[PDB]
Amino acid sequence: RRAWAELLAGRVKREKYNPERAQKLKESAVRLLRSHQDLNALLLEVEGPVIDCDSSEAYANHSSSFIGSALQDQASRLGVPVGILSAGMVASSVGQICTAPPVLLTVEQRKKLSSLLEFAQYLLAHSMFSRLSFCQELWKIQSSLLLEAVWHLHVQGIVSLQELLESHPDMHAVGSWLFRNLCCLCEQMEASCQHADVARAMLSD
Amino acid sequence: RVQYLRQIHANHETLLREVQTLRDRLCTEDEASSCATAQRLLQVYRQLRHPSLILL
Amino acid sequence: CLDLWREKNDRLVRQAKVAQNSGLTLRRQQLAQDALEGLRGLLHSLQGLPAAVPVLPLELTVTCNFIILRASLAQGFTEDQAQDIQRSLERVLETQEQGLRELWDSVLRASCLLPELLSALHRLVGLQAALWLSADRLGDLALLLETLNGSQSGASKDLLLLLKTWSPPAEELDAPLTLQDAQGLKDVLLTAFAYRQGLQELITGNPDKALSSLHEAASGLCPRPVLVQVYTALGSCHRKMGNPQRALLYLVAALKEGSAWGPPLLEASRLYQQLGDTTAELESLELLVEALNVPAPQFLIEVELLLPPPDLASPLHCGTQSQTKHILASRCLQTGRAGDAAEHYLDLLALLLDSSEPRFSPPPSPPGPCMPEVFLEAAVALIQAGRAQDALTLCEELLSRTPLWVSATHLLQGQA
Repeated sequence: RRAWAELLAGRVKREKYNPERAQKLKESAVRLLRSHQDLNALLLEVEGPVIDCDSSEAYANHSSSFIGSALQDQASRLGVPVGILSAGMVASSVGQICTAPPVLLTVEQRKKLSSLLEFAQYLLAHSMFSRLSFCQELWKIQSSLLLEAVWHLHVQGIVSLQELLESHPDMHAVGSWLFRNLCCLCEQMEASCQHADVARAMLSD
Repeated sequence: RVQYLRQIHANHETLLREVQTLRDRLCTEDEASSCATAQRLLQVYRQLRHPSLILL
Repeated sequence: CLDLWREKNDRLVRQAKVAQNSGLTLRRQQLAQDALEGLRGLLHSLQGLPAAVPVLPLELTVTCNFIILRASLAQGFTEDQAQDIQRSLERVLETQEQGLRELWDSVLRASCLLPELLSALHRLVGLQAALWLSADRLGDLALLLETLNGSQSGASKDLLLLLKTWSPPAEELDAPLTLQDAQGLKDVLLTAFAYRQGLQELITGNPDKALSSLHEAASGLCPRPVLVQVYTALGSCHRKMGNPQRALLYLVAALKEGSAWGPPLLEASRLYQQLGDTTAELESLELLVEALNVPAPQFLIEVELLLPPPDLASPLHCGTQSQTKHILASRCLQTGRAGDAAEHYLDLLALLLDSSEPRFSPPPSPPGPCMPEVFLEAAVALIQAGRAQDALTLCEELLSRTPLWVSATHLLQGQA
C-alpha cells in the first residue's frame, strides 16, 4: 500500500487545449521539419549528380538581376520558396570566404563579403530572402564564422544581433562561442591601431 | 535634447524588427496572405501617422 | 399529378439544402429526417404506380435524393440502398431479373433505345459504383463502366482512366431537382478510387506507382482533409524510397493545411528513426503527444464516405495518447534517456490504472504487447533511472493483481 502511494502519479490526467497552443505546436513542428531539412541534399535528390557559380552557370556574369532570375529558375525546379535557396547559397559562400586563410579578416575577404552583401540587399529589396532560414543556416555553420563577419551583417542591416542570437537552439553554446571570441578580441585590438579601430567599433556596437 | 530622440528610435526599431519577421513569414508562406496581415499593417500605419514629422 | 410529386421533391430538396446551410446539430437532423420521410412516402406513392415512362425520370431522381440523404445522415451506406437501386432498375426494366450485373447489361441496352432520363441513369451508376467502391467490388465496377462506354474499352482494366472516359450525358437540363448530379459524383469517384489505389500500392510496397495516382488525388476535388492525408501518403512514399528532403516538403504542407497533424508528426518520427536523428525523433513525438489531446457533414455524398478506416499497416494509423506515450517512453529508454523514459512510463501507467473516474484510455490494438509486458518495460525504465524502491512498488503491485512474466518480475525486483 506504501508501494501504491509511491506509484500514485499526478500530471497523468490532461484535458482541454487552447487553439493558440495548437498553432504553437504546429509552429514548433514546422520549425523542426525545416531545421533538419538541408537544401544541398534537396538539390542532389531531384536533380542527379550549390554556389553562385552553380546557379549563374560557370562565371557567366556577376549582375544582380541575372542572379535573381537564376534563383527563380532553381526554385521553380525544386518547388522550394526562393528566399531559403538564396539564404542557404549566401551562407555556403560565407563559409567558403571565412574558411580560406585570430578574430579579424581585412583584405580581399572584406571585398568578396561586401560584393556578396551588395547582392543580399538586392535580394531583400525584391523579397527573395528569409532572414530566419539564413540565421538557422549560419548556426548550422557556427565554427567557420568570425565576429567581423557577424558585425558586417549587423551594420549593413541584413540581420540584427538580437534576431540572430534569439534564433539559436542551445543558448549556452552561443554564450560560450561569444565568450571565447570576445576574449580573443580584447586580447587583439593591441596588434595594431588600424585593426583596433574596427575591433573597438564592433565591441562598442 | 537626447532622451526624446532615443524614445523615437527604440519605438521605431521594435516595429521595424516586428515588420521584418512579418516580411519573412510572408516569404515562407508561414502565416497567410488572406488578411489580418493587411489589418496588422494598417495598425502600424495609424500608430506612426499621428505625430508624423514634428519639424524643428 | 406528376407536378404535385415534382413540387414535393422540389420543396423537400430545398428544405434539405436549407438544413445543410442553416441549422444547429439537432434542428439540421430534424428537418433532414423530415425530408427523408417525405421522400419515402413519395417513393411509396410512385412505387404504387405500374411503370410510367414520364414518372421514372422523377422516381429515379427521388430514389437518388433518398439514398444520398439516407447515406449522408447514416454517414455510411447499407444494403437497403442496394435493394432501393435494385427496385428502381427492376422498375426501369418492367416498363419494357437475375442480379445487378445482368440487370445493368439489359438496362444500359434499354438506355441505348434512347429514353431521355440518362441524366438520372448516369447518377444511379454513380451511386451504385459508390456502394461497390465502399464494398471492394472494383472488378464488377469496371465491368459496369466497360458495359456503359464501348466494350472496345475491354482491356482498360484500370479504373482511374475508365472513370475519366465516362462522360455525364448532359449539364442536367431543366428536370426535377437533385441534391447532387452525375459530374459532382464522378468528381468524388475519381478522387476516392485514386486515394484507395494509392494506399494499397504504398502498403503493398510500390512507393513508385503511388506518386502517379496520389497526384491524380489533389488534381480534382481534395477537401483539404483529403489533401492532408494525400501529403502524409507522399511523405511515406519518399521516406520508403530514401528521399527524406522531398518527404519533409509534403509533411510541412500537411502540418500547415491540416487541423489534425498527428499522422504527419508520426511519419516524421519514423523519418528521424530511419536516419538516426533520435533527439529530433523524440522531440517530434513529444509534440505529437501534446497534439493528440486537441480535436462537419453535408446532405450530399462527400469523399470521406468512400474512404476506408485505415489498417495498422497504413501510414495514416494513429492510436491514442497512451499508445503514443508508450512509443515515446520505449523509444526514449532504448536510446538511453532512462530518467525521461521512466517519468514518461510512470505517467503512462498512472493513466491506465488510476483511470476509474475519467474517460478510460483505449488499448493499443490486439498486436500491441499485453498489460504485464508494460509493467516490466516500466520497471526496466525505473532501474535504468536508478529508482529501485519505485520498481519494487511496481513488482509488488503486479503480483498483488495476479509464467515467464512472473520469473521476469522477480528478476527486475532483484536488479532493483
